[PDB]
Amino acid sequence: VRTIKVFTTVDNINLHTQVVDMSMTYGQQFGPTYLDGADVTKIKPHNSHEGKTFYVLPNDDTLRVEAFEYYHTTDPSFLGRYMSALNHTKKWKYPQVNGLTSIKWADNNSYLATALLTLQQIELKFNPPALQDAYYRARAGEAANFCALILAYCNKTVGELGDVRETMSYLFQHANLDSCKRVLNVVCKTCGQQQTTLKGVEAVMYMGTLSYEQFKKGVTKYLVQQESPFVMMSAPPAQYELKHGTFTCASEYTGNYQCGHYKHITSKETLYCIDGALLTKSSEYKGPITDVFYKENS
Amino acid sequence: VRTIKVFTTVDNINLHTQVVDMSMTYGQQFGPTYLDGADVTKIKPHNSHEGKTFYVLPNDDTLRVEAFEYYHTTDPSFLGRYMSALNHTKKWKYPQVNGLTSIKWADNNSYLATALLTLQQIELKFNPPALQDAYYRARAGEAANFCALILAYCNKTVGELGDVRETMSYLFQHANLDSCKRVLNVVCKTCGQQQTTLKGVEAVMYMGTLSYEQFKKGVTKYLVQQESPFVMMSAPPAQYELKHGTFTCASEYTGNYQCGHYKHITSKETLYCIDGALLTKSSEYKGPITDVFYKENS
Ligand SMILES: COc1ccc2cc(C(=O)[C@@H]3CCCN([C@H]4CC[C@@H](O)CC4)C3)ccc2c1
Ligand SMILES: COc1ccc2cc(C(=O)[C@@H]3CCCN([C@H]4CC[C@@H](O)CC4)C3)ccc2c1
Repeated sequence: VRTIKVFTTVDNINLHTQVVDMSMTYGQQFGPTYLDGADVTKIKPHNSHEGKTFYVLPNDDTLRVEAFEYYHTTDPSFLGRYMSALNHTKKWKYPQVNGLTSIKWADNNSYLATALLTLQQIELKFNPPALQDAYYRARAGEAANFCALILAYCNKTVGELGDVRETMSYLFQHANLDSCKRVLNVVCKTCGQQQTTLKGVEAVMYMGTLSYEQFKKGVTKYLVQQESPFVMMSAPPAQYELKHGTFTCASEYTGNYQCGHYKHITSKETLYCIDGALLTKSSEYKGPITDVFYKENS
Repeated sequence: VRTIKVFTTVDNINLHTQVVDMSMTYGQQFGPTYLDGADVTKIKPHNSHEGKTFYVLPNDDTLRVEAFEYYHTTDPSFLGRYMSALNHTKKWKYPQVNGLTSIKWADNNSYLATALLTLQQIELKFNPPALQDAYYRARAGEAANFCALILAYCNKTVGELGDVRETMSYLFQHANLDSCKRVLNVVCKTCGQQQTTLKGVEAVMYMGTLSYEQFKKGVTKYLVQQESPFVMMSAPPAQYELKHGTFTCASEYTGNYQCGHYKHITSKETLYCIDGALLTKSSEYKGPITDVFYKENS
């Protein structure tokens, strides 16, 4: 009986040594098996597979615990959807653009490139170790796992159209925003003291206007106390002037012929428009903006 | 050496038999130890303690795993805060009022009674087993643990003033609302098709008005497609007429002397105003309403 040693894993942190019978498929021995995202369930071992790490589905208590502790989800379909995405995202290109990891355009991924760029400019602490680890790898230039995890957590497949605001919201809901707070106080003559507090993810998002100065003025009448590391403001795409120095970064969305495309604008010493692998610098920017992000440097 | 057998646990699901030396405190043998919420760290075992279950802090891998799988949090202070709350909430009274578990007023708990009543009228699937288990016990009449867990998860202590909308929002963020959706479509002449989708917890909450008829008929102008088992609408407390049959339940908030009080109104065959252990039935209701809940029967 000819054999090789491989490692199995659900988290790529805890590796489990296995002896594989080379006359049987990976599926016959482990169940559904993946090598760097590729489904090798129906493949018989190759000699080249010696010592390599394979993902398997958590089919026992030990692996179930390891997966829950790493991904913070009990969804049994998660690993398969993550591997399916990773088989694609590992083939994308991740150029450094203006100091930031971006994504060369492929598979309708402009929304993911724009989200990835934004995530590198705001301070976020992810709760699942899987996102924290892959996020730091992405900041360092290797973003394939992060992008595939974003897709899996958001229940989106490679090639499916996506929305930056939605993606950021769902990621914020997997982050520690416990200290973030927005207090609304009613301005009235006879109603007394009326106050409500948004804590956590609700405090870092607002829909209806792009302008933080407009939001800060209130919208019946409210005084706003905003306390968070950042805020995401969103509105329907409309022509909007981004003035250098008045924001951190922003999402542009064009919808010509109902085929939409995102670009990312960031405010450094001047305005930079990052469009996947492309970079364009300008002093002023007017375009159909739909998200603006603001940062409190503290 | 005289001893007794007790069970230790972090989840009250997995019980671990221990032999206790009656000459040492529970703290010397287990660390921080609790009996039905009571801190017995400094108490020596009693003969009456034989065969009883004590909570301990998760101080080894086995207990850490059991606690994370049951509570879905890594906060080391959680168990201690849960036990402190439970030592109080176990002493509260939980009368059945019109088929619903309420709470007799104590320790400024009107917001918790109002939340508990609301939670029994909307269908919610909690992610942490600790909340799902305690919710079904609460529905059956034994709500002390559910109330203590709510306090622990919301980082509130017994006696601290609280907000129903906030409490419901934080609980919604621990529930499976993945299928919930609110689609907003812009009403315009020249802007084309503009649509954004709120998925999950954002879809089940709205702030600014109490009326669902107003919210749906415009919200510049938007067409709303609402798809969720329930929706919570909130606004500053204001005099508001609750019409029988047009809502499921509602939160009234009076602000007397800046120490406020909640009541719960539910629409059954007539209007029921549940004020802890107190009940008043009426055909009409006008009061300072701040939350209204609507349900999608299917
Ligand atoms: C009341 O406040 C807001 C806020 C944002 C709004 C956005 C829009 C949009 O039209 C966004 C623009 C970005 C791209 N998405 C698409 C990406 C592809 C696919 O995922 C469908 C959605 C559409 C409309 C109204 C908004 C209202
Ligand atoms: C823009 O949309 C909304 C929505 C809700 C609002 C509520 C209020 C209130 O005044 C709520 C009323 C309920 C009780 N809380 C208190 C409970 C005790 C303690 O937790 C402090 C808060 C205050 C004000 C404005 C609102 C605006």
